[PDB]
Amino acid sequence: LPVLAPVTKDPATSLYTIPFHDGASLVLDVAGPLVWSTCKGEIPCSSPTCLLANAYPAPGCPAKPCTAYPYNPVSGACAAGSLSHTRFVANTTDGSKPVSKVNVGVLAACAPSKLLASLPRGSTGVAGLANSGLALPAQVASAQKVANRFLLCLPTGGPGVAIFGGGPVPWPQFTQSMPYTPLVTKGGSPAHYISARSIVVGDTRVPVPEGALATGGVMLSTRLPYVLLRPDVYRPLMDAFTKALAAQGAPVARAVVAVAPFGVCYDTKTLGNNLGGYAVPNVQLGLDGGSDWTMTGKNSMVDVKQGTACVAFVEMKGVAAGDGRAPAVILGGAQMEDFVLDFDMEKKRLGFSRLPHFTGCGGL
Amino acid sequence: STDYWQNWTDGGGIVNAVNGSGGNYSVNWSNTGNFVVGKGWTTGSPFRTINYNAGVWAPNGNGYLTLYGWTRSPLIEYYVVDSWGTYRPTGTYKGTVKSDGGTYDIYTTTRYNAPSIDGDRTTFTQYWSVRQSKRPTGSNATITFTNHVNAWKSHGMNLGSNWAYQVMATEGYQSSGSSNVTVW
Repeated sequence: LPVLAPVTKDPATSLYTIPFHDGASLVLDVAGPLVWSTCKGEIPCSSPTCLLANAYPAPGCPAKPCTAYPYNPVSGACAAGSLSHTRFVANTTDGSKPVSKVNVGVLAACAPSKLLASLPRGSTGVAGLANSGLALPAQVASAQKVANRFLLCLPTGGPGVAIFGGGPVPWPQFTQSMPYTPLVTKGGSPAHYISARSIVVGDTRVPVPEGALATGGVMLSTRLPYVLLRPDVYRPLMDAFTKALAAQGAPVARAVVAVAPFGVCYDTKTLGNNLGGYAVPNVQLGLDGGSDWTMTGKNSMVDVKQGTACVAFVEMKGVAAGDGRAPAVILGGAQMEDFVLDFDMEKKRLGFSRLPHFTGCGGL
Repeated sequence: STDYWQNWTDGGGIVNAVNGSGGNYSVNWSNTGNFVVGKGWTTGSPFRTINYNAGVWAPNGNGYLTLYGWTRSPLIEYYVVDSWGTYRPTGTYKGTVKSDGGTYDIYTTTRYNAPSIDGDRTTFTQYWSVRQSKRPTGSNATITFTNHVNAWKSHGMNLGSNWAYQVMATEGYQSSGSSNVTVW
């Protein structure tokens, strides 16, 4: 059967974790090709296992027993490590509720304890959920003879849901009419990409070069809570967003001093609250397949301090505008919270159902 | 007579909502994400009797025809659902209550770090009374809110002391539909 783990949003870091074994959790990394962790205080390097393990070099690391290079996606740190067998301990499921305990044997890299920097308390490493052979969903697929497919329901708080192995999508009251959009595989990346053709803010549609929103130009990540944006997209989207916000005798939104790393922040005393979160313009990502990905305040605004919420669109640094080698948009975690996501890497399609305001992944 | 107009959309698909004369409103929608429209009162009361007539109730997909409201001290979101579309809303079952000719299941749900009338990231409980079968519409109907409040009280579901809005609402999601409701 498919394997179910509950998903905790860490209050301090905002990262998402699942229980791994023995009171230890792993950070979910939807762009991560590896399951890695710190080890208890023998694969050959020419083998298919080892090639799968180094198929996607980690940015700051180069390349006879096998050596992988575990990547902390928050710090950007990497380090050498040996591959090793370990237990993924969870429950089986036939929809969304636990049937019974199960141990899945999975290959994971061993990381030096310094790569735990920047990760949540209780986390001894990272469960990579990317489309590669040693990511957790692939490993569970072969081990359990289930589909190379997984479901995420990232929570705002409370326990959300991660199911590895597919089978039918639960909660038909929210998922029966679930729209799909292709997964685009980009050369030299195991990350999951999708394609957007338009952004809409309020009713005003945003003007970007026709085809700065290209095939596979949107990446999904759980590394940051906010959206990262290429400059040709950032400037137009943020212009339209601040304007629609200013034009909303209700109190007009007052900008405060930007907080790192955000570009535009606001005094919350001056923001309204509606059912979608802070009363800011809705945002519509028009995805291939004819259905939109929507962001309300809860997705487009991050609380940073008491008194201050910032706009969850951040400009990518060190990147030239309109550069096809980079994604135009990198959706992050707060934009995926309270969506049921079916990553189907066999049919190569992402299912996305936005939960309505009165419920959420947490406690579902 | 009603003094409040609820009208929220997440912007998905088309939601044409009309604030009509006195207590009347209508909603026509297609291919939505999520919306909540209703007429009621700025300050809810636990002793309010809500009369309404749903001239039109025509969902194609999910939608609720429901009393909807909030309190603070403590923060509570509540629903008394009279009819719905394809799926009936449920939760953690607590008990039942007979009122206004129908019988309702009572549910709670806890909402964590979620949107409320008070903020972006807020933790609170939700109270539901959900009719066990869809209620007829087209005729004049009554919701004796006290019956619900009292039944809720008996299952340890206390409402707050500070009352915010209270409306007879059309909620829709991932659907199309029409609504025409007159509230008083």
